[PDB]
This record gives sequence, structure tokens and C-alpha cells, in this order.
Amino acid sequence: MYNAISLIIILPCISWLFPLFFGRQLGYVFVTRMTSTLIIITTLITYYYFYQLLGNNNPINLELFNYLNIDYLDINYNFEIDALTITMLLAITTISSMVHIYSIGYMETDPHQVRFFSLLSMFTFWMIILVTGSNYFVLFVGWEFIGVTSYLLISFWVTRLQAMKSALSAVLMNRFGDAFFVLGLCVIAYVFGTLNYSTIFATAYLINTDLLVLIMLALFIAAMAKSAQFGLHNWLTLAMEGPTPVSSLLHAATLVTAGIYLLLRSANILEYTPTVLFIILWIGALTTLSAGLIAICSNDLKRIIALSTMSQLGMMTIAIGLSAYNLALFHLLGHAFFKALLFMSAGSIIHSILNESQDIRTYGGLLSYLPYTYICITIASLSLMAMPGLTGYYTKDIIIESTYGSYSISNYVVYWIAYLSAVLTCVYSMKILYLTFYSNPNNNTITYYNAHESNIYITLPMFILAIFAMFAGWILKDIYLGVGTDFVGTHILPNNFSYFDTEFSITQFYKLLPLISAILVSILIVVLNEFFAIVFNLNNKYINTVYSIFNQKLVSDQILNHFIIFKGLVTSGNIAHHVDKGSLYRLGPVGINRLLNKASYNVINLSSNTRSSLSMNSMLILITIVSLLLLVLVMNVNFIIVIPVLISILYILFS
Amino acid sequence: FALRAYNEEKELALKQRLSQLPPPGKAFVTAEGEPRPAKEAELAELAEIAALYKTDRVGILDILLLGNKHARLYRDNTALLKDYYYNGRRILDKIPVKDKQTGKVTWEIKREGAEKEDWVNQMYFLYAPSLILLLIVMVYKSREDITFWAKKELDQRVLDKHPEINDAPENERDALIVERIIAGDYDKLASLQKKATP
Amino acid sequence: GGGRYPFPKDVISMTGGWWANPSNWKLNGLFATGIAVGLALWVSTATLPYTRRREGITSESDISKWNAAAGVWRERHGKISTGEAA
Amino acid sequence: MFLTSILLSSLYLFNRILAWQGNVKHFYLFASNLLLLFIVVLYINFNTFSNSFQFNFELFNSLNPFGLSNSDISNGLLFGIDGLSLTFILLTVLLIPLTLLGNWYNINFNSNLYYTLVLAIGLVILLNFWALDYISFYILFEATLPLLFILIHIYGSSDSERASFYVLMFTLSGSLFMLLSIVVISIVLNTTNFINHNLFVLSLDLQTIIWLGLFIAIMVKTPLFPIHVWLPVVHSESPLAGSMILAGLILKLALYAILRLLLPLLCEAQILYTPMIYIISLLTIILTSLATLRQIDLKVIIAYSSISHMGIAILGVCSNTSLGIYGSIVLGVAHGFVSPALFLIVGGILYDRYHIRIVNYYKGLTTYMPQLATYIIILSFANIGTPLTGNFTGEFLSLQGGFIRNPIIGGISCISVLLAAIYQLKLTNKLTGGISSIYMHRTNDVTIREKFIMNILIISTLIIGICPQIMYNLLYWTVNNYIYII
Amino acid sequence: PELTPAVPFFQPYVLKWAGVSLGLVAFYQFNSSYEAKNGHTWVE
Amino acid sequence: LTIFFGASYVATYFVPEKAAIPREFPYEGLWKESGGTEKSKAFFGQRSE
Amino acid sequence: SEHQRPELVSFDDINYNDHKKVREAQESYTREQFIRLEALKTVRKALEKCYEESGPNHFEDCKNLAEQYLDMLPTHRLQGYLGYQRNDPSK
Ligand SMILES: CCCCCCCCCCCCCCCCCC(=O)OC[C@H](COP(=O)(O)OCCN)OC(=O)CCCCCCCCCCCCCCCCC
Ligand SMILES: CCCCCCCCCCCC(=O)OC[C@H](COP(=O)(O)OCC[N+](C)(C)C)OC(=O)CCCCCCCCCCC
Ligand SMILES: CCCCCCCCCCCCO[C@H]1O[C@H](CO)[C@@H](O[C@H]2O[C@@H](CO)[C@H](O)[C@H](O)[C@@H]2O)[C@H](O)[C@H]1O
Repeated sequence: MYNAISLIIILPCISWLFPLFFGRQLGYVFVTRMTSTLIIITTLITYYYFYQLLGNNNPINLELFNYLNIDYLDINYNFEIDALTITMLLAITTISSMVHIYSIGYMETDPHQVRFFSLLSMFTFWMIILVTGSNYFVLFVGWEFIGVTSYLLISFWVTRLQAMKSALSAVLMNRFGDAFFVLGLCVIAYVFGTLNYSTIFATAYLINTDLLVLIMLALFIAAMAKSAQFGLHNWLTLAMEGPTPVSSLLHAATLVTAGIYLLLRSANILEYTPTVLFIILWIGALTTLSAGLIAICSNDLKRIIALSTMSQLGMMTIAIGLSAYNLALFHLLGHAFFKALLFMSAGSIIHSILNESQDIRTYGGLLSYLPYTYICITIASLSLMAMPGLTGYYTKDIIIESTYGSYSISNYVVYWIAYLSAVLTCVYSMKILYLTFYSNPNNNTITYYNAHESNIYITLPMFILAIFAMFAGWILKDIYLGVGTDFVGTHILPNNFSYFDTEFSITQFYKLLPLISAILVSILIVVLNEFFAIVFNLNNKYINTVYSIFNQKLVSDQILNHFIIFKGLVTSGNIAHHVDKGSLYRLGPVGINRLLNKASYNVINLSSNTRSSLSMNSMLILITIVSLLLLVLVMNVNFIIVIPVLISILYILFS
Repeated sequence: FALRAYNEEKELALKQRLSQLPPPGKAFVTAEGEPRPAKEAELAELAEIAALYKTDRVGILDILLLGNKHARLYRDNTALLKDYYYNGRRILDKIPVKDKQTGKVTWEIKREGAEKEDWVNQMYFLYAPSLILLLIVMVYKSREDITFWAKKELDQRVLDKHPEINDAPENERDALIVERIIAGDYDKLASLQKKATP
Repeated sequence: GGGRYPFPKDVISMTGGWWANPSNWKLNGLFATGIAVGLALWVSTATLPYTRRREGITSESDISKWNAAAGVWRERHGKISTGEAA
Repeated sequence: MFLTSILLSSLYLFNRILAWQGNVKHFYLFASNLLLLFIVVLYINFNTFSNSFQFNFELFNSLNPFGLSNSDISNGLLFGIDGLSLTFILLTVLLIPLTLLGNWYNINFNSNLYYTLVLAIGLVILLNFWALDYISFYILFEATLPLLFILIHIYGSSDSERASFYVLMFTLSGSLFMLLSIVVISIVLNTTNFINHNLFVLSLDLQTIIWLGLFIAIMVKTPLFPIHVWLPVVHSESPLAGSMILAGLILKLALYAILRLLLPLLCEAQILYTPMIYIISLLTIILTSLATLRQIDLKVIIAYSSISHMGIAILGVCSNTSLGIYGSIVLGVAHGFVSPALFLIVGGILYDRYHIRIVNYYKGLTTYMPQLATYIIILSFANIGTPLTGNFTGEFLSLQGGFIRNPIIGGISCISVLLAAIYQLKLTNKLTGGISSIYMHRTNDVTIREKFIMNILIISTLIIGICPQIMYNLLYWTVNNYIYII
Repeated sequence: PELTPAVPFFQPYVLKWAGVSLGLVAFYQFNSSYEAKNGHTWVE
Repeated sequence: LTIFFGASYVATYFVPEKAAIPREFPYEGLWKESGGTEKSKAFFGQRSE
Repeated sequence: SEHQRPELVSFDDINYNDHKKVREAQESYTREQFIRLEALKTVRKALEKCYEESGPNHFEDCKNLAEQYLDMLPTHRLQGYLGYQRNDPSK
């Protein structure tokens, strides 16, 4: 009477549904503690399964009932926890546990805690479902339902109009990707005859490259929506309207990783679609640079950290593009920990101010007031800046090195793109640290009188995640990045394996420039902001315009809203009013009505004069007989000549 | 609910017993929209005619047998009871509850029971169980899909063409049937396309 | 509590509402924990027979026989592998 | 015993019930549930291992006009059910009592006429699924228009006169071309019956002419672009029972009509014409969805929403793929569950409380009306095609079939998944979101009756979305009976 | 933390839904056992 | 976008040469272990040796 | 269990006015196509098993099964009786 997989699947469903069934009967106290406890138990079970899998590595399967078996299409509710899945589950369960314990203290004095905790566990359950499925249909189930849960969680504060609009942005920008995913599912079911992984990855090395390119382009546009790559990134910063625990769980560590998981599960198909790997690589390079450039000129803390998440996802997609799937997986796992720590720290900071303000231009000198928050946020920011010993180093430097170690000649430029995003993360973390902790005060005095660290429910998660963001990378290094590990057994093509070349070919300059650049740029930004602050406050119109573009998310939310959404609404009004209520009513109830009004009026205003009814109708007999005789003459002469005569007679009678 | 619970005299008295009262729409309001304007003797009176709405004043063997002049009396002085009951139930937000021993009923607050709607017994005991039966029937008719039949048939064709599989052990025949299926073509569709063979 | 405001008491949600914390929640929590533990035990025990490992379930002799039968079928139907048409 | 004795017992009981209690709705709901149970018994006694027609009966024969025929010369109307018929029959008998109960307390003038017309339309639709010739099908396909005219005219909203005239005239326009088609079939073959009409192979040049009339009818009834403009008006300005019946069953009569009248006959004309069907269906999808994005009336929005999903169903049924047929049928069933729930929310919950349907008045129902908000969110995400609802299964398989038949059109049609979300969630977000409207006073939340209806309709779609396969025992013949591949 | 009025646990929806669901599950298991001890389910 | 992708394209002409040949694999490029049949080497065979 | 095994009828040997034989032939055609599908699913299940047991050796060990599945998928599928009922391939 013990199933790791089944407990893992069902306990989060209980934590989701029992609050919804029994919340008025239980209350927010018991609901908080119960949901927490169930996710904690799921987390411990996942850790034990991970231990056992490292020991053995024979994945358990769970084959339940049949969804559809019609004509060559057999879809079942089948689940599985393999290496990739258990890694994603470590991330999911750990961050959901810590977020559940964190939101007891954060969301106290909120009237709607029961629904909040129900929805957090809803997201946890459906992400477990997403990762554990043994077919693309179960993946899509989890996909769509985490979109639903993201909508509801961003819309948690229903009275806030901007929250609603941001949730709508998220859900529709992700249903774009789900449409492309549906197309990919149709193509897969056509070509392969099945949506199950075991057949698709058995056959994929035989199928025409064009079909696989179609499939993976569609699935990559789905991942481009979920993972907040550039063309479909506009929802990720708007999702920060939701509470900070939502930002820690979904839009830092879990929801944005679904696209990466999709590409990593489909690696065994992507190895036979080099075009799509190329596209993935360069879209990710654009994303990592551009998110950093937006972040360095941003002023709100949660937005900076969201754009940080965007940049790290871009680097994961670079790794996918270089056929370095294990590196992206490892960086996903580490990013979860230290980014959830960052957002938790930001929440504690936001609650340290009396007016819960999120602008770093109004924080000042909170170091001596918030020391524990400071050490946790700087631990996370150094494990994001890729400083030695921490998880950021082991998880992030290898990607910047594999840019150089790749057998492709063209990938050398991606080294420099990634390098600049690194020396930008140094900037947009040191900015946070200075403006929040080291700078001179900018708030009023009562803020610093009432500045205080928050309760145990907030600090204990931050402690655990700091321990993770210090040690887990060095722990899991030889699992994920080691030489010939075989744990995550993705069948990389031998022609594309560049790790052995990556670690050896790399010379001193290309190995040390990232780290030295970080350790120098950090010092320089602090020193400039402290001693030579005029460098950042010149008040030049040409510097300020560039700052303004970079402060307005690279005018990306103005182009989308104006040139796509607003023109779509205008074209939709054109349809609804000029076609559906215009021409199609004219060729319809309106035009027929007017036509028949005129024709009826002409028909009845023919016998014009009621003065004498006899002479008029007598003339009608005469005209009828004469006209008929001449028409029969004309049609005997030739037919087609009588046709316009009859058309004109109808005109005279009915016009 | 009773069988034969009709009693002419109380209806033929109740007619002008109710005609002496004001209209149902204007009773509990007084044209000033206030329960206080109605008098309290009038209020108890309205309460005890309204409590008579939910009383068995007719049975099956009295609707199937009696004539039209009595049924019409019942109908047109039951409509009034219904309307008095519900107009009071909405305006006053009180139902009438005659308690056990004292013989006096008056509008009260207690609405956590003792009231049922007229559509519940139909649906919840004829419609819901029929849909549950439909679910049961669908689930157990799914056992008769052609997939299972075709599996059994194909296995049987293999066993008929290769009877040597049956004497083999009982937990090994499946793999052998699979082997012979993968090897051969036990379908008979080109068997049916006789005129396509030139 | 702290930070609280008035709310309509006649609004009834399946979730709590506004700061739901009834004065029987320990008994109801006992009931809910019982139902949850029972449901979890039932699901685990009933899903034990539907679990399996990935490897070691099918002898490689079966795999050999199935692949050989596949080859038999393929040359019965006169088919060549992918790429050989060059 | 006698037949006449039993139905005279029922008739006498009805007369006495009407005499004592002056209303018919209780008796009609009893008959509703009784008919549902009888149909479930017929499903119990239905053989899934025969593609033949079962429970056959003939009416209006020369030898016994007021009875059933046992003749060796058959000149009356034929009736009988296949699994395809039985699916939609189950849907019909499931929905009829809910349409009666959705208007239980909101009809306070000439109630008995309302309930008679509702039950009569439902029984005409049932008998229409029971039909097995072109003429009985036709006379039950056109017999709803008088009843719908009267119902909508007497018991409808502000613009009810226009809607009444529309629902009669548009449908009559299409159905008379259907009648020309049926007349040609009858004079050419000298037989009208759905049993052996795939044995008669007409010439292609005549198939291509009969198909035009049948497809004009199917275009006006489905509806399909450019003849879809009556549906917003009719579904908007009708009583709730009318909108429910219409959107749930009368729109599906066209799908059944394709599968029963146009594919088995006219196979070569269909296999030549279906790219035109795909043109019309893709237009019907995208332009109707975008048109929905600029509507100000709620029931009108739901009405427009029906059209796009019926277009996806048309892609599926005109795909020549088994998966596409099954998907179209599941779409019909699941839409018949979900769309009347939305119509209940926007025409019997909100309209009964506020008597207005303009979106500008509605905002922030979540505060005082939370259960309604939960229902709105559930039914919205079901209507747009979230998995574990039959809507997704049907959409998925219909688009599979469309992609197999024409990958370009079938692939472009997958923006349905997006546009559905846009026009549904732009409404849901405003209704459930924000501060509660200053134009609206507070009113009660949903009642036990409304919740009963919505819960039945949600349970059904979740059952057929979590295990769609339970519908295959009545459709594993139908998914191969109408496929033309050599 | 302030308290609210008491709320009973086994409200009608709990009883109805849990009863019907568990009864359908039990009927399923009973029919499976019937097929184990016979050759045809009880409903068949 | 044009600055980004144009500079990305221009920078490809200023790329250093590699310092080691790609890896190579023993049994004629592992055409058998990658799914070859002695006529499918060009499709499934990896690098020479 | 009483598993049924109905008799196989062809469209080429029957007279289409005897409707019983026509229905027998329709059902025969559909039933044999479903048996074809079960063969395809047996091949697919064996392929899945060999993939799950072999892993990186699947390219060599499951080769014939994969090629067989992709050879069978276009042809072992439901394709309806009307195309053969309404067309004589001998003309
Ligand atoms: C051998 C070959 C024979 C084949 C037949 C050839 C046909 C010849 C037809 C010519 C006979 C004369 C009939 C012309 C129509 C009579 C009225 C008229 O003159 O049309 C104008 C009418 C104007 O509407 P409005 O502009 O608002 O009013 C100002 C007009 N001074 O127009 C309108 O109201 C707007 C029109 C909008 C378009 C509506 C199209 C509907 C199509 C369905 C028509 C069905 C009804 C047919 C009625 C029959 C009338 C004869
Ligand atoms: C999968 C099949 C369905 C699963 C069962 C779902 C129904 C269970 C009952 C929920 C009760 C409830 O959520 O209440 C509804 C909440 C009440 O908010 P409140 O917390 O109680 O505070 C009350 C404060 N108001 C009154 C100011 C709001 O209104 C909402 O905010 C609208 C969001 C709806 C949440 C939907 C729940 C997740 C289901 C989504 C599945 C698609
Ligand atoms: C207007 C309301 C809408 C109602 C719509 C629902 C109608 C449902 C009718 C379905 C029942 C049909 O069931 C039908 O079965 C057989 C067909 O084998 C018919 O035919 C039967 O006639 C009798 C003659 O004495 C014999 O049993 C004969 O052998 C045959 O079985 C029955 O006369 C009819 O009852």
C-alpha cells in the first residue's frame, strides 16, 4: 500500500479540491495547514523516488483507463516518472512547498486565502500531470489547465481591473501557443498514428524532415508562448499584478518552464530537425539580451526579477539549440530555487514598507533594517550572477562555454550575446542591491521607524531555498553535466555532441572573461552609484529616449496592442458592421424588404385612374393581346431577342 | 398525498371567507408598502389561510371521480391561497408555522427547512436516477465495442491456423500469438475483393 | 482581526468567503483529514496493480522473435528499408 | 387489453389534472422523464453488433392509417433508429425536461401554451431523429417553424416579431431547395428511404445538382457563412426554452442531415464538392468569431459562439475520416450540453434578475453572485475547448480530419482555439471582474433549480470529455459507413 | 484569529455527490467481482 | 530587430577557425547502431573515423 | 462469452436486391478492417516494448518493427465500404 507515483498525483488533487468542497466548513487556517502538509508529503516522496532512481533508474509507469480508441488513434491516461520528469518534479514540488509555507505569512489579513491556496495546489497538480504524462495529450491537459490556473491566480484580486486585463493577456497569448500545439498534435497523429512517446521516439529517425520541422515549429511556438520568448513575452511582466507567491511559483520557476520541458521531451525529434534548433537558438539569444536591456532600465522590483527569469529561459533555449539538453534541464532546476528565493525576498521587502511600494527609487537604505532579507537576496543574486561555488556557476557558465565549444562555426557570436546578458545580470542585480540596501534613504522617516523583518512562515522558506541555491548545483553536477552520466538518456546524435570539446577547447580568455567581467562590473556599478552618480543622472535627451524605449519593454507592448490587437478589433468591427450587419442584410432582410416595397408599389400603382375602371382595363386587354402577338412574332423570328424585351417589361411593371 | 381527502363544505365556505379579505397583491403592503400597515388580526388571519395552502385537501380518487363544478371551486380558491402564501413569503420574509400544541399560527422566521419545491420529487427521483442508469448502461455497453471482438477474433484465427500454441504454457501463448500476427496477414479483406484481382 | 472591513453575511460561497474561520473547524478538519487519508489509501492500493517498471517486463527473446517476424512480414510484402532506394 | 384503453387512461388523467390544478407543466415533466427512461430501456435492448435499423415501425400505410403496418407493400412513413439516431435521441430526451424546468417560474401569462409548444418542438425533434425516409424527415424538419414562430412571437423579447419572421422565412427558404432535391430523388428513384439509398448510384452530373439544394438547406440550418445572420436575432430574442432547444438540437439536425441524407447518397458529388465546404467552413469560423468580438449583447455573443463550433463540426463531418465523424458527433453532443447552460446564465439567471442584456451594465458579479461566477468560468473554459470536456475531444478530432483532408485549410482552422478564447474570455473577464456595477442592485445568487440544470450539463460534458470512448458502442459502424475511399 | 459562525460539515451536496460517486464505484467493483465468479457482469 | 540580426549576420564573417576536427566514431560512423542496412549509410551514418 | 464469428460475404458474389447479404457484406468489410487495425496495434505495442527495453539499442533492435509500423499505418486503417460497394474494379 505504497505508490510513489500515485501518491504524487493524487495528494495535490486532494489539496486542490478539498478546500473547494469544504472551505466554508474548514476555514483558511486549516486549509492553509492542510494544503501545506500535503505538498510537503509529496515533496518528500519525490525526493525518495529521486534517490531510488539514481540507485536503479528503472522508471515506474502508471497505465490507467482509455480516453479514445477509434481508428488507429489509441490514447490512454498513462503516466511515468523518468529522469527528466523527476527533475522537473523536484523543482515543482520544492517550490510549491516553500510557496505554500511562504503565503501563510504573506497573505494573512487577506479575506480569500482558501481560494488562493486551492489555486496554488491546482497549479501544482496540473504541472505534475503535465510532466508525468507518457503522451502529448496528457501534456496538453496539464498545459491548458495551468493556463487556466494562471488566469485565475493573476485574476485573484478580481476588483483590480489591471489584474483582470493582465490575466486576459496571459491566457490569450498562451492560447495562441495552444492553437499551434493543437496543430502539432494533429500532425503527429497523422504522421505517426499515435501521440505516445514510446512510438514517436522509436520512429522519429525515419520520418521526412519536413514533417518533423512542421511539428517542432508548432510545438516551439507553443513553448515560445509559455516560456516568454521575445515575440510572445508581453504577458510575463503583466503577470506580476498577481500576488508575489504566484510570481514565485508560476512566473519564476514552474509555468515558464513548461515550454522548456516540451522541447526537452521532444529532443529525440529535435535532433532530426536542425532548422528548428537553429531558430530556437537565435530566438533565445535575442530574448536573453533584450530582457536584460529592459531590466537595467526598469524601476519596479518584481518586473526586474521577471525579466531576469525571461533571460534565464532564453539561455536554457540557447542550450537546447546547441544540442545541450541536459544543461538546460540543470539550469531550470537551479533557476527554480534561486529565483523563487529572489521573489520571496522581494515580497518581504515590499511588506517592510508601510505603503507596500515596489519601486526601487523609493527604498533607500534598508540594510541594517533588513539584514536577513539582504543576505538571502544577495545569495540568490550571486547564484544568478554565476559566482564561484554556487549553483549559478555550475548551471550557467557551461552554456556560455558550449557556445564556443559547439561544432558550428556560427555559434561563436552567441558567446558574446550570452556574455553581454551575463554582464547585464550583474548590473540589474547590483542596481536592486544598491537602491534597496546600500543607498541613502529616499522614503519618509516613518517607513524606517516601522521597517521590520517578517515572520517565520516567510523566513524559513528563504533559508531552505538559500541552502539549495548554495549547494544543489555542486550536488547534482555529476548527474547532469558529468562526463557520460547516462541518467537523462536523451539520444543525442553523435555528430552533435560537443561537451567533450566544450570543456577542453575552451581557452583561458573565453573561460575567465564571464567571471572576471561579473566581478568587475558589479564593483563598477556600486562605485559609480555611490561616488559618481551623475553618470546615471545626466538628463540628456538622447540618453533619456533610449532609456525610455528600454523602460517601455522595447516598445513591445505598444506594437502588439496597437498594430495587432487594436487593428484586429477594428477589422472585427468592420466585419460585424459592414459584412454581418451590412451587405449580408442587404442580400437579406433589408434589401429584399426595400426591393419588394418598390415592386409592390409599382404593381399596384399600375391601374392608375379610379375615375373610370372600364376603359383602363379594356386598354389592358388590348395591350396584352397586341404585346403577346408581337412577342410571339419575335420569338418565332429568333428566341434570344425576346429575352431583353421581357426583362424590360418586368422593369416597366416592377421598377 | 391522502387517497380521498376532499370535503366540499370547507371549500364552499372558504370562497367568501377569502372574498371578505383584500386582494393578495395589495394585502401585505396596504398601498404604503409596509407590513406594519396591515392590522395584526388581519395578519394572523392571512397566516392561517396561507398555511392552508400546504394541506392535503384532495386525493387521487377525488380528482379521478368528482365533477367539474367542485374541481373548479378547488382550483379558483386554491390559486388565492397560493398567491397569499407567496406574496406574504416575499413581502414579509416569513413563512407560517403552526406549532405543536397551541392552535394559533403566525408568520415566523424559521426557513432552514419545512419547505419544498414542486419540481424536486419529479427530477431528483425520476430524472437523475435515469441518467445514472444511462451512465451505467453506457459503461457496460462499452464492453461490446468492436476492438475487443476483433482482438478475440484475430487471436482465434491465429490459434486455428497454428494449433500448436495451445499446448505451450498458459502464460506464453500471448507472445506467440503476437509473433504470428506480426509475421502474417490474418485479415480477409482482399479475400472479399474478388473482382479486383485481374 | 486586523485590516478587516464589513462584508455581507448572506453571501455564500463554496470557498470560505471573507475570513472564513468557523468555530467548529477542528472537528470538521478531523473529518476532512479522515476522508483525505482514506481516499489516498484507496487510490494507492487500487492503483498498485496498474503500475510497472519500464525494463525487465519482456524477455529479449520475445523482442528477438517479434523483430524477426517483422522482417518476415517485410520481405513477404517486398519492402526495403529507409534510404536504400538510392 | 386495449391500446385505446391505456391512452384513454392517460388522457382522462390529464384532463382531470388540468381541471383540478390549472397547469400542465407537472404532467409534461412527468412525461419528459418517462420518455427519457423509455429511451434508456431501448438502449438497454439495443444490439451494438448490428449496423441495421432497429425498433422499426411504419405509419400512415394504406391498410392501417391509424396503426402500424405489417404489409408486403410499404407506402407510409418509415421510422427506426441506428446508433447515430440513438445518440442524438438521448441528447434530446436529456434536454427536454431541462428546457421545461428552465422556465418554471418566469412564465406567468398563458403558461400552458408555452409548455405545450416546448414539449411539442422537442417531440418533433425526437421523431425527426427517428425518421427513415426523405419525406418523414422533411415533414418533421419543417414542422417546428410554426411552433417556433408562435412561441417566439408571443413569449419573446423586445424584437420578437423580427425574430419570429426570421426563424420561419430563412429556414423555409433553405428547406424549399431541400424539397426540390427530395422531389428529384423521388421521381428519379421512385423510392425514398434511408435503408437502401446507398445502393442507388446516380450519375455525377445529377448528384452535383441534388447536392446543391441539400447543401443550401444545410447552410441555412447549420448555419454557415454567408447565411448565418438569423441566428443571433433568433437565439437572442427567443424565450430561454426556445434558445436552448434551438442551439442544442435544431442546429444538430443539420449535422445528422449531412450524415443521413448527403453522404450515403451523393458520395461522388460530395467528394468533388468538399473543398467548397472547407472554404465556407473556414470563413464561418474565423469571421464569425471576429464578429463576436464586437458584440454588446450577451445572448447574442453565445449565439455567435455556436456558429464557429458548428463550422468546426462541418470540417469534421466533411472530412472522409472516421476520427472526423466521431469528433463532429461529440462536438454536437457537448455543444448541446454546454451552450444551453450559457444560454441559461445569460437569459434565465441574469435576464430574469435585470431584464437587460447589454454588456455595459454588467460588471463584478463575483462579489454578490459568486456561485454564478464559478459557473460562468467553468462553462466558458468548457466552451472554448479545455481538455477533459467533450468540446476539446470533438474539436481535436474534427481538426484532425480536416487536416488529413486538406492540411492547409485544416491547419489554418486551428486558430479557432485562440479566437474562441478571445471572444469568450473578453466577456467572462468583464462579468466576473472588477467592482460590481452601479447600474445593478444586488439580487439573489443562483437557485437550486438553476444549479441543478447547470450541474447536469456540466457533469455530462465532463463525463464525455474524460472518457469519450463510452459513445463508441453506438458509433463504431457510423464512423465507417460514410467513408468513400477505394 | 477571529471566528465565524459554526458551519456543519455534511451539507446536502456532500452527501449527494459522495454517495452517488462512491455507490457507482462500489457497483463497478461488484460487477467486476461478479464477472470474476461468473462469465457476464450483473448488468449484462 | 534589424540592428540585432544584421550585426549577428555581419559577425559571422569575423569568426575564428576551429582548433580541432569534429569527433569521429569507430564502426564506419555507427550506421548500424543508428539504423542502417548497408545501403542507408548516407542517411544514418555518422562521421568517418 | 459466446464470442460470435459471422460469415464473410463479398459484394462481388451477391445480388444487391437481397438486402440481408448486402448488410452482411458491409459488416464483413468493416469487421475485417477492424481486425487489420488490431494487427497494427499489436505491431505498435511490440515496438513500444522493444523501445522501452532497449533504449539506445532501439535503432538496431526495433528496426523491422518500426519500418513495419510505418508501412502498415497508411494502409491498415478504416476506409469504408461504399467505395467498393459502388465501384466495380473490373471495369
Ligand atoms: C430571361 C431572363 C429573366 C431572368 C430574370 C431577370 C431579372 C430582371 C429583373 C428586372 C425587373 C424589375 C425589378 C427591379 C426591382 C424593382 C425595384 C427596384 O427598382 O430596385 C430598387 C430597390 C431600391 O431600394 P432603395 O434604393 O432603398 O429605394 C430607392 C429606389 N429608387 O432595390 C432594393 O430595394 C435594394 C436591392 C438590394 C438587393 C436585394 C437582392 C435580393 C435578391 C433576392 C431577390 C428575391 C425577390 C425577387 C423579387 C421579384 C421582383 C420581380
Ligand atoms: C474541474 C471541474 C470543476 C472543479 C470544481 C470547481 C468548483 C468548486 C467550487 C469553487 C468555489 C469558488 O471558487 O468560489 C468562487 C469565488 C469566490 O471567491 P472566495 O474565495 O470564496 O471569496 C469570496 C469573495 N468574493 C465574493 C468577492 C469573490 O469567486 C471567484 O473568485 C471567481 C473565480 C472562480 C474560481 C473557480 C475555481 C476553480 C475551478 C476552475 C475549473 C475550470
Ligand atoms: C410523439 C411522441 C414521440 C414518440 C417517439 C418515440 C417512439 C418510440 C417507438 C419505439 C418502439 C417501436 O417498437 C416497435 O417494435 C416492433 C419492431 O420490431 C414493432 O413491430 C412489431 O409488431 C407486432 C405486431 O403485433 C409484432 O410483435 C411484430 O413481430 C413486430 O415485432 C412494434 O409494433 C413497435 O412497438
